[PDB]
Amino acid sequence: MAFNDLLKQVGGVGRFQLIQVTMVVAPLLLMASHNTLQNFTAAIPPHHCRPPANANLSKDGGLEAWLPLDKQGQPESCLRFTSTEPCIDGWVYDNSTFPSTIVTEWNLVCSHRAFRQLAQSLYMVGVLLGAMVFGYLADRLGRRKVLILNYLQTAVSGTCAAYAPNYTVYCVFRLLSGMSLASIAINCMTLNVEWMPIHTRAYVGTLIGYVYSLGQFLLAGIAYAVPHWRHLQLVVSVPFFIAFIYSWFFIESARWYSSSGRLDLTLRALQRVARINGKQEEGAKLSIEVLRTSLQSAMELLRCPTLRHLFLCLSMLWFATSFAYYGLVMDLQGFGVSMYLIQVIFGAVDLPAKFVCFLVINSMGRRPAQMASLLLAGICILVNGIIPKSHTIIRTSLAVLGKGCLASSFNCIFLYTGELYPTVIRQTGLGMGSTMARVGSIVSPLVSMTAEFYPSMPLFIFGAVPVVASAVTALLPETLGQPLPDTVQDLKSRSRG
Ligand SMILES: O=C(O)CCC(=O)C(=O)O
Ligand SMILES: [Cl-]
Repeated sequence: MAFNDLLKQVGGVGRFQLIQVTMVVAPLLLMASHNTLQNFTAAIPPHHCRPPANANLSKDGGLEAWLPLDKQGQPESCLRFTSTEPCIDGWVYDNSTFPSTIVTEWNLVCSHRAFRQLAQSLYMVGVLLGAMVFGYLADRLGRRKVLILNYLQTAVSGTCAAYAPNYTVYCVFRLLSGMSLASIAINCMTLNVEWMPIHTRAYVGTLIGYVYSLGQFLLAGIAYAVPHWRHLQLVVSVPFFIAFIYSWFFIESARWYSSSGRLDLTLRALQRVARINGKQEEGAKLSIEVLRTSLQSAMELLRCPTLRHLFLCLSMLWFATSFAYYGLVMDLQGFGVSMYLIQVIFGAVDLPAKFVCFLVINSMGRRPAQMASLLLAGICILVNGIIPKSHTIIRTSLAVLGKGCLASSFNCIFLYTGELYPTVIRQTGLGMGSTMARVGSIVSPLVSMTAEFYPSMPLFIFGAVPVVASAVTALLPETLGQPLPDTVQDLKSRSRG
């Protein structure tokens, strides 16, 4: 005698439900493309100091006299000769491969080498803030108006970032884009789960994952189609405009209406669902009286000792997983092969890794799967960072294996943290873990910023942190017995056993 009873009465596989899920999961390809866009919209082409116009190249016999060479047989990327001196007349970029990126229009090079990483860090700060505050805003307003606001904000911010007079405007609009995009990312699954019955909830989760993979495909497709960054960003952001346009056709989740103390809206929504589903005859029996008889915290997380330890461990796990995943995904320039091919192979490797990880976690365990994922990924990143730049195919195979390992790690940590926490604070634990993953994704570009000290130290850290987290995760209890802890006391009793 719960909400699921009425949900099954009205259907569960009906036309409205399938249409709504296949409609709401649709912008997740644009989610993936927007998250990974910095690879194609901020690629660094080879460049050198432009010789001053005072000297003539006709009498100089070439451009070698006005440009010092580096050890790799290329003109120096930050110096120019006096007859040395830093760039004073700008930079010269080629157009053989990348017609234009941000580092060629606003010359984010030399002294301003860290500005692209700072912009990505600001986008991740926007992601964190648009999760933190928009979760409360959605809980206080709803799950449809918030979604349409997310659509509008992400589309407007994408277009405005595409047409940016300078770099500060770009960073601010990336902040706003992260806000809206994180909010839609965390509200899509919530609304879809809250409308689906029990089994189609897991079906919807798998659908969301597969759509993410298809989006990783679509990013490479668009990048091959559109090379210009000012046009690539516009092409990625345009379908979000029609998304906001047609997002008014969604139906709000009835569970949120019930939780708000009102049931007439719930009855109206269910009757509308039956009308779309065609089961008006069965939905007519629904009424306020029937619904009335059928519809019947972070402080303590850091207060309780065992809860505090468990939160610390889960925080480290989420932090390292997001760290490694974003750091490895957002670097497809120094891997030899072209960006589009490596990106499409990255998208292809996602699904088999997820299938293998699901088989492993349902076969032998979850914590050993997290071991064989995180430690393997860390070792892969270390050996990638130590392998000389000359090797290309080995580096690319290592990178795709690492991306598959990170996807498997993400799935395993989600499915493990879902059944770890007691039911009292499980949702808050999931939210805290997601926040820790987002702050790890915040810090990862900041770590990559430190490539000035050493060209390979960002990869070294990106590998090392997962290794430490894998060592840390060995102290977590195994949850193959499916005890499903209820409260803190139940957690304590099963901990000893
Ligand atoms: O592929 C990703 O971006 C995340 C992993 C995934 O498929 C999911 O979280 O559903
Ligand atoms: Cl998120």
